[PDB]
Amino acid sequence: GDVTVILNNLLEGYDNKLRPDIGVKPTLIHTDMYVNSIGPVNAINMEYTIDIFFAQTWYDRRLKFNSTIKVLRLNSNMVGKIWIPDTFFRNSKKADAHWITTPNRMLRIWNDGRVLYTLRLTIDAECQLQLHNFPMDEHSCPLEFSSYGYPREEIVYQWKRSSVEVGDTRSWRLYQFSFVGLRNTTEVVKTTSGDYVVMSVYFDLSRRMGYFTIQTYIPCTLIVVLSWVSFWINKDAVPARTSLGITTVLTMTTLSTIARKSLPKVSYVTAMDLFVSVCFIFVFSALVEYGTLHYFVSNRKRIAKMDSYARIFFPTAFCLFNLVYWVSYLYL
Amino acid sequence: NMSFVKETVDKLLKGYDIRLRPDFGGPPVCVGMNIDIASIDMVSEVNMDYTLTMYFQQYWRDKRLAYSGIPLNLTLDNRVADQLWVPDTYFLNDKKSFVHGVTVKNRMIRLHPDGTVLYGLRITTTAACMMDLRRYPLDEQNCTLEIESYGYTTDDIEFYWRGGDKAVTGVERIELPQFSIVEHRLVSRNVVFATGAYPRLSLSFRLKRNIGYFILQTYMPSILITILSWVSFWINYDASAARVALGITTVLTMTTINTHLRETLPKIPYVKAIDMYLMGCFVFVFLALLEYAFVNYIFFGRGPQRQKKLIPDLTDVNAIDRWSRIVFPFTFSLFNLVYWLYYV
Amino acid sequence: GNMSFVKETVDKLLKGYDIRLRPDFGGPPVCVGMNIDIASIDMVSEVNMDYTLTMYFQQYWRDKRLAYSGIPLNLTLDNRVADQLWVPDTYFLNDKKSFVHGVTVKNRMIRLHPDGTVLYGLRITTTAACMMDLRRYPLDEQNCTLEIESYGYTTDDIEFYWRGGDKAVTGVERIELPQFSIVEHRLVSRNVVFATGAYPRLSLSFRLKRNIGYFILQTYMPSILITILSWVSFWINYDASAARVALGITTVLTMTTINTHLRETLPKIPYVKAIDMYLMGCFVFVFLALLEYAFVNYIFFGRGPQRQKKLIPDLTDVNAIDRWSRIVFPFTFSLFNLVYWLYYV
Amino acid sequence: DNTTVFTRILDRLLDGYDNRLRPGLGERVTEVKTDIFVTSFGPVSDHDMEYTIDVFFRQSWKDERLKFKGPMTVLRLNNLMASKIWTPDTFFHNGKKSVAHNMTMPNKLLRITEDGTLLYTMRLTVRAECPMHLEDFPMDAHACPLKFGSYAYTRAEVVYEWTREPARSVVVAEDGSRLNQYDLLGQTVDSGIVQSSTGEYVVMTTHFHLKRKIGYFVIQTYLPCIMTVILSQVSFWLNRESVPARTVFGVTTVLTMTTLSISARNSLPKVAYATAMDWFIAVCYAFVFSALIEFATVNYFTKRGYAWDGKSVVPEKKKTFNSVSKIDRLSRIAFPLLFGIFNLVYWATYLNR
Amino acid sequence: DNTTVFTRILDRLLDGYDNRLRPGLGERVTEVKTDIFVTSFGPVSDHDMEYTIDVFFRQSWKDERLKFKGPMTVLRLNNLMASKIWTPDTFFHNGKKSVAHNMTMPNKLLRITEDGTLLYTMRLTVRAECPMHLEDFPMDAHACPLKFGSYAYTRAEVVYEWTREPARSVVVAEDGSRLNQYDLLGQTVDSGIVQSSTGEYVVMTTHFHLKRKIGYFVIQTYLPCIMTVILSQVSFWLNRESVPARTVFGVTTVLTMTTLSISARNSLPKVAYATAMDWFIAVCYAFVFSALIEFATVNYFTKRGYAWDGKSVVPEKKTFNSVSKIDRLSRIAFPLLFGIFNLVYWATYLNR
Ligand SMILES: *[C@@H]1O[C@H](CO)[C@@H](O[C@@H]2O[C@H](CO)[C@@H](O[C@@H]3O[C@H](CO[C@H]4O[C@H](CO[C@H]5O[C@H](CO)[C@@H](O)[C@H](O)[C@@H]5O[C@H]5O[C@H](CO)[C@@H](O)[C@H](O)[C@@H]5O)[C@@H](O)[C@H](O[C@H]5O[C@H](CO)[C@@H](O)[C@H](O)[C@@H]5O)[C@@H]4O)[C@@H](O)[C@H](O[C@H]4O[C@H](CO)[C@@H](O)[C@H](O)[C@@H]4O[C@H]4O[C@H](CO)[C@@H](O)[C@H](O)[C@@H]4O[C@H]4O[C@H](CO)[C@@H](O)[C@H](O)[C@@H]4O)[C@@H]3O)[C@H](O)[C@H]2NC(C)=O)[C@H](O)[C@H]1NC(C)=O
Ligand SMILES: CCCCC/C=C/C/C=C/C/C=C/C/C=C/CCCC(=O)O[C@H](COC(=O)CCCCCCCCCCCCCCCCC)COP(=O)(O)O[C@@H]1[C@H](O)[C@H](O)[C@@H](OP(=O)(O)O)[C@H](OP(=O)(O)O)[C@H]1O
Ligand SMILES: CCCCC/C=C/C/C=C/C/C=C\C/C=C/CCCC(=O)O[C@H](COC(=O)CCCCCCCCCCCCCCCCC)COP(=O)(O)O[C@@H]1[C@H](O)[C@H](O)[C@@H](OP(=O)(O)O)[C@H](OP(=O)(O)O)[C@H]1O
Ligand SMILES: CCCCCCCC/C=C/CCCCCCCC(=O)O[C@H](COC(=O)CCCCCCCCCCCCCCC)COP(=O)(O)OC[C@@H](O)CO
Ligand SMILES: CCCCCCCCCC
Ligand SMILES: [Cl-]
Ligand SMILES: [Cl-]
Ligand SMILES: [Cl-]
Repeated sequence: GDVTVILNNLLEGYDNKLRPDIGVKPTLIHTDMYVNSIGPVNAINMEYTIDIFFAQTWYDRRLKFNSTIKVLRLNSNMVGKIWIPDTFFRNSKKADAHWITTPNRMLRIWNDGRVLYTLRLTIDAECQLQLHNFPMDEHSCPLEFSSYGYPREEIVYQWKRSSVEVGDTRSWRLYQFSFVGLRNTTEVVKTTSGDYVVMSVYFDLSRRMGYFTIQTYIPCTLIVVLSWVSFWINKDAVPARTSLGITTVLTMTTLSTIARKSLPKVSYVTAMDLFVSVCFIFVFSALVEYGTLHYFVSNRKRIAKMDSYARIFFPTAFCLFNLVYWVSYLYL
Repeated sequence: NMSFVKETVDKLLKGYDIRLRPDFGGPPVCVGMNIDIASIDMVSEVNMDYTLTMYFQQYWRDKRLAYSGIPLNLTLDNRVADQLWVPDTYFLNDKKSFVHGVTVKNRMIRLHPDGTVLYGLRITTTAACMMDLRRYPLDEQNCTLEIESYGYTTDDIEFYWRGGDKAVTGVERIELPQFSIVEHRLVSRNVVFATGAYPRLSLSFRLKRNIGYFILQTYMPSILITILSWVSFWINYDASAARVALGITTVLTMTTINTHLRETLPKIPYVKAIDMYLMGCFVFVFLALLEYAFVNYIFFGRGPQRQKKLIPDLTDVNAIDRWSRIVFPFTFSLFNLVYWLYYV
Repeated sequence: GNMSFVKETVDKLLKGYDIRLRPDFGGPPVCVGMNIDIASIDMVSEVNMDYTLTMYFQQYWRDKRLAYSGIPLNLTLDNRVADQLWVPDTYFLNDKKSFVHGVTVKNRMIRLHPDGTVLYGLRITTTAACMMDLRRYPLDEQNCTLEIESYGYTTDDIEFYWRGGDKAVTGVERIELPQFSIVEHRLVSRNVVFATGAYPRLSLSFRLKRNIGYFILQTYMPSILITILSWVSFWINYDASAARVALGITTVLTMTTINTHLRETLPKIPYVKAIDMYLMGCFVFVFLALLEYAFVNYIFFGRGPQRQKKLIPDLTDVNAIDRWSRIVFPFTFSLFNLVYWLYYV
Repeated sequence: DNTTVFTRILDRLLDGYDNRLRPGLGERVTEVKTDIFVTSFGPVSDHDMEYTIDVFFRQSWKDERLKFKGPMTVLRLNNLMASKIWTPDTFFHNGKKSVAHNMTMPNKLLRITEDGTLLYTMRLTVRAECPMHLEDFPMDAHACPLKFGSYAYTRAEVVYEWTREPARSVVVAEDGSRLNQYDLLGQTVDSGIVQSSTGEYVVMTTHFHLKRKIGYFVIQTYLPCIMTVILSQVSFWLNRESVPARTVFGVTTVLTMTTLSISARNSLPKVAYATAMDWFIAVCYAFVFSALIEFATVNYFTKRGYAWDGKSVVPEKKKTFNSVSKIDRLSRIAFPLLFGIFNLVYWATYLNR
Repeated sequence: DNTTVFTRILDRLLDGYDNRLRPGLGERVTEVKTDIFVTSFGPVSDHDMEYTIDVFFRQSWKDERLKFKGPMTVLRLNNLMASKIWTPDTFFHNGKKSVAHNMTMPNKLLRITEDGTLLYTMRLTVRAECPMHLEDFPMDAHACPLKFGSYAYTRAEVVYEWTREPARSVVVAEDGSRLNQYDLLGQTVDSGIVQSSTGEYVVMTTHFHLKRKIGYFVIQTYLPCIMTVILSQVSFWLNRESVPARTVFGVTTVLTMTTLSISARNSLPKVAYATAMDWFIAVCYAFVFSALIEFATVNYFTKRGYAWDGKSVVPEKKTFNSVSKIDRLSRIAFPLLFGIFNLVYWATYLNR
């Protein structure tokens, strides 16, 4: 066949160990990316999964051919025969290509020696998360790549127009986050080997607060109201009010322990920790209030009217704290 | 001219015996090493190991790979590394490791005119690190990576840190959630096995644990229940149900906190600092409950006897309650002072 | 037995050998005998519905191309020669994850005989699916099978048989599991049609009976003890309301917590298990005890002034109700236990 | 030997064969006829929103380069022959991490007919995405997709088709079900075209319809909540002077409801919206809390700290006694009635659909 | 160059070599001398009943086909040469999923002496089954085995031996200990013959003796149970008219013991027999239950529903209840019996 002899002529005397234009000029690679989905964001390990179709285009004079055929469209078989860029992802903890039913690779060669090489990838990429404003936090997770062995004098990357494409985000696996947008950048990084062109894509994510509202805030508020209920019980019923106070304190301790299970073991205070601590302070103050009331009314012998003052003071103070907290965090 | 480079490389690879090291019968080959640390993750006390990602680079000289006429450092496709001799370096304390392989094998081979070879790999390795948790969570750990030649003795190969103390970089940029890297060290020595002496390099880090997480999680709740246990001293002596319920709840909460805290660690046989603190808090709350029990006994089981017959005095419940009010906070504060002075 | 002669014989055997063709390509089917040595059964998992099995799997077949005269001994060859000979494409249908052990080398064995017979051995660890019916759990019996089949060769090409008959599978009696006891094992040979043809099938099935001691220690005894604890309320005066209410509430919450904790360590099956029925019965008993206290408290306080103004056990005196409960509750619980244990054993 | 003729035929077929080129290149479009036999429908993972499936995936096409004449009409060859010839590069569009089984040998078969027809089958374990909308959880249904097609070849080069009628081209084994908390109602089969920046491609799609089984959640979540509500309502029948007992009732029921609510949201992923079970738990919590507030209001109006002595007769309206609260007597009727009405409305709404 | 001589020697050695045939095939029995250097004894998994071990495993034999004469007495070659020659097919009989490390290169070495003696060493991580009997848990000791031998070659073809005296042929590194809740007391070494369907095979066996450490379970299980028993017995010193308080004591202690009993078995596999800790927990549960029944019996005989007031006087035999004789006897009986039980238990199990 004509195509068979064309391929045999192209591969005759071809050295895949040498990049095109070696010793002449840098090889310019044009990069393109289609994001199938952004997997879950694992805050404990500070990483996220992403599935992409990654495409690279470059010119190779050794692969020029003359015929009526304009394009040779080839499967994964010939990928190992020609020179391929050694692109790798800088911030990748774990990555893998897809191999079922066959290697998910595509090659296309033009008359003028232009080569397009595409493959499907699944990448776990580290994303350092600053959880100070958790669960009202927003993040900008990167994905960086470059050539492993060729410095900028040998390989240069370029993005093309409208480089990064995304499908329908409704089918993505982002439960706790909503995809805001993305941006692309290119820079140069210096290492002991030399200077390398690094190409980065930043994805902006904003956390969704519904799950933590269901899980943490509402139970804490309800337990605080349960502690408030003690003020209307008669002061003579010592076991009942003592039981209310101790049960509220223990439940708040348990909720505080449970709330931080989702986070990593960071050594700073988050917004959730502040809210839970303030709820703990409120219930502890209610129990101490009853303790001093009982001590003054009976054990020793305005003070007797402490319950009436508490009924007004505690709910108003809690409402003021909630207003200040939410206004400070959500808006400012 | 690509043809000249192709002929030069083909000449270099022709007649090359990969089975023999450089200077097979001659003096040992010197191999310089350097590392660029990318990240340290998952410092696990349960598994007693840590994960480490790095760019590991080796430098040596091979006379057989010397060329001339090309004033360039030829960077070649990494597959040619399969056709050249490379050192048989390995890590002794490694448990699981791999070379990253997307889009291709993250491997670099670079030649120079004088036969010098630079060989770089991108490696993620889970290295073992046995930890002494006696002072946990106020403990400092030392975690090391050993680098050694497997088959070649000191007569055949020599290792050195390329660049002296600057051979390892990127340590200052590392950020761990629970630790801070206070120091790192580089050591070069020899180790003797039954098969002979081999060269060894060692890269050690010292990690100091952050205390804020445990203050938020463990110490402050324990102090809070311990303070709550003292409320019983202000309750009337005849309100037995309230005081007993308070004491029992405090004791059970302390026990549950201790158990659920210890359940998230390896089954070590010795006691930790936090275990000592929790045991002290348990003793305090238990003594408060026993104090109420003593007050109730001294009142009810001894009032009739005193009536028939006829530190503070051991016959007045109010005196005992006042003494407990004075003494329990003071003793707890003294215990905290001693504990925090000893461990810090 | 000069090694040069053996090398010449092996080279002659492997010269012109077409690995792509079976021993009797275009001819009658090739008969493949099989036998197994079970080394261990490791992890019978209810959550994942599978079990792990380590075995030595050996296959026997005649290939006339490999017949050799001269050397009067069986040639045990290096395992890599298996890459140069034809072997059956045997596979396990109900397998989820498998591997051949590969330390220090690939644990594989090739033995040739003068008449062209070939013995091919592997050491395989395989995880195999086993769907378990947990309706009678933990008093249940399970049947777990391994299904051996030929992938590409129909009954016109390959035939399977158990070599040695019932003695084909060995080492089952030496297996020891912590939760299960192996009661019986069976071997079956069959044909299966798949719309690409009819293929031979072998099946090795085991019957496992669960051990009850762990669940007696862990689940049944705490529930029985809590139920007995709930009966202490009947011996306390009706006026001591706080004590009786605390006792009943504590027992009810403990029973509910035990049930939830037990059910959180098993697959989310929709049907009801035996242990679930037992715990539900215990929950009903403790709930009825608490309701009994509520009933006597109501009968005294709410309906005492009315009778004072006006002026099975008698439902007017609380003491009579308590005395009746003190007898009836243990008797009913014992009857329920008798019925349950007779039905499920 | 008798087998030498087949060796010669096989060598002749592969002499000059180029597996880099599809059959009919530059002459026509390569048509691939596909079908699937599901040996077992694996478990569904709600946390990952994925599902597993074990399949015999088989494809068929024509290659005139492999025509032959001989004593046999069909050559049933080893799986290693498949690597020497062209085969389609089919991949699953929504697959996550699949496995091609190798024990004991690669589980593939190739069959060549004398006219040049190729049949190529393999055994696969496919893990595929099934996005779920959990608004109606645990009374929800899903349509999990399975989409596949060529990676490198556009519709102008390779086109896929179903071997039989599309309904009968995906066959599920009768005994092959590994679903614990789902029922496979049926499957729908379709084909279509997808567009990308590289060209147009043919996509073959299947949709498996699954319905969740509610028994586990009924035993695990709904019944404990209902019993907790009933336990809270039991407190209305005690005398108003038993303050510690009724306080214990209220506190324990509230804490039990809190624990149940916390533990309910553990099977699902951390979705940002509320499910049906969340609404049920919220309403039950509201009932329990209202019972506690009822007790507090009743205690607010209690005058005497002692209960009825048991012997003295109260006046019809010396030592006086508290009367039975009207709030308790009306709550005894009100609370169970409204709870039953809510249960009727909830279950009718969420089961009628 | 000077290296062309060694290339010619290596080419001559492999010319006509057949790695499919063992040395002395059809003439004599191939003899392999083996020994092990344990670089680290890995952790023991009670749940899986297995253990991990990291070893330099080294074997040595004779191959007359590989003798040479040259300027060097011994050739220390690249490990890929090991794939070009025959080597034993050693495998671990009780081995689970194991790893042969190949980072950066294959962690192997091959050395050839001029007389044809081959030394072959390789670094391994072996997971091996250690069947355990847990009757004396957590005061139990085990002898975990490690067996290896040839997979394909019967005793008539390959036989294994220890390089030096068998005790000294398994050497454990001084710092090589990754055990958390065990002590490695020592090891014993042996060899034997095993029959099978294929034939008779030589097996080389080691047994590592391990002793469990008790501190973790003392802190985790025994101390909470003892404290719960003491807490239950504290209730005997309260006045009999404090019914809610003593009821709270009883129910809380019973629940604590139930929770401890349920949580004590999490670590172990689901064995069908009772361990020592099970007996201890059962006895403690019996003690707290007995305390609650004692309170119930005391309450049954209480007549007056009011406690003693601080002003009046109680005549000896407005009247008042007397202190229960059951409580006064229980205060002595319960602690004494618990102490006797503790003495008997810790005497019989620690000195077992
Ligand atoms: C430590 O030790 C480790 C093990 O001891 C070692 O790991 C092994 O290293 C080797 C070498 O580095 C790896 O081999 C590469 O694997 C590539 C495929 O990789 C992935 O797939 C494998 C499984 O591959 C099989 O299955 C796929 C499909 O699933 C097939 O496509 C493959 O062909 C292959 O075939 C069989 O198995 C199937 C099912 O398993 C069967 O159904 C089928 O019938 C076959 O029997 C996985 O194991 C991999 O998992 C791992 O690795 C990644 C990192 O990469 C990890 O992230 C991950 O976690 C796993 O650990 C992975 O998923 C091969 O493509 C590759 O071979 C090509 O290139 C080399 C040159 O480099 C050629 O010599 C070779 O011939 C291959 O080339 C041809 O084919 C390609 C693709 O079609 C063409 O592009 C190319 O041009 C060339 O075409 C020519 O030849 C053809 C010959 O037939 C011809 O037909 C063509 O027409 C054309 O002319 C190479 O083998 C191996 O995967 C590692 N793992 C294991 C378990 O062995 C590790 O490296 C060591 N570490 C160190 C530091 O030393
Ligand atoms: C492995 C654990 C082992 C733990 C260690 C064991 C430890 C075992 C040992 C512990 C100490 C045992 C002491 C029991 C001995 C009793 C003799 C002394 C008291 C005695 O005689 O008992 C009687 C009743 O008899 C019983 O039913 C009492 C007899 C039944 C006792 C049952 C105890 C229940 C717990 C036993 C153990 C558990 C039992 C349950 C088993 C199942 C669970 C395992 C009650 O004596 P009392 O002192 O309570 O009451 C007096 C008495 O009734 C006077 O007669 C009465 O005056 P009068 O009416 O004028 O005559 C007083 O009234 P006033 O207040 O008006 O003055 C009363 O106050
Ligand atoms: C999610 C859906 C949940 C649905 C829940 C169920 C929803 C459906 C449930 C419905 C609730 C059931 C029944 C409604 C109650 C009926 C009102 C009857 C009012 C009534 O008559 O009660 C009064 C006053 O009470 C109030 O002013 C205050 C009365 C407040 C109204 C009752 C509040 C009940 C609790 C509501 C908690 C609601 C909480 C809501 C929270 C938000 C949830 C979203 C107290 O009645 P009393 O019988 O307690 O007290 C009498 C009364 O004070 C006499 O005047 C007094 O005699 P004198 O002083 O001589 O005149 C007696 O003294 P003696 O003991 O010496 O004989 C007292 O014993
Ligand atoms: C730890 C707690 C212990 C408490 C125990 C107390 C003992 C008394 C209870 C015994 C329950 C017996 C087991 C219950 C049955 C087991 C659960 C069950 O399988 O029922 C399914 C239907 O349920 C359904 O429609 C769900 C709807 C029914 C909901 C049942 C609760 C009724 C609540 C009414 C409000 C009353 C308010 C009164 C207040 C005064 C059967 O469907 P089907 O086979 O077709 O499979 C189709 C697919 O959906 C899987 O089932
Ligand atoms: C960076 C370390 C911050 C530690 C915060 C500790 C807060 C304790 C609040 C009681
Ligand atoms: Cl997410
Ligand atoms: Cl399922
Ligand atoms: Cl251990």
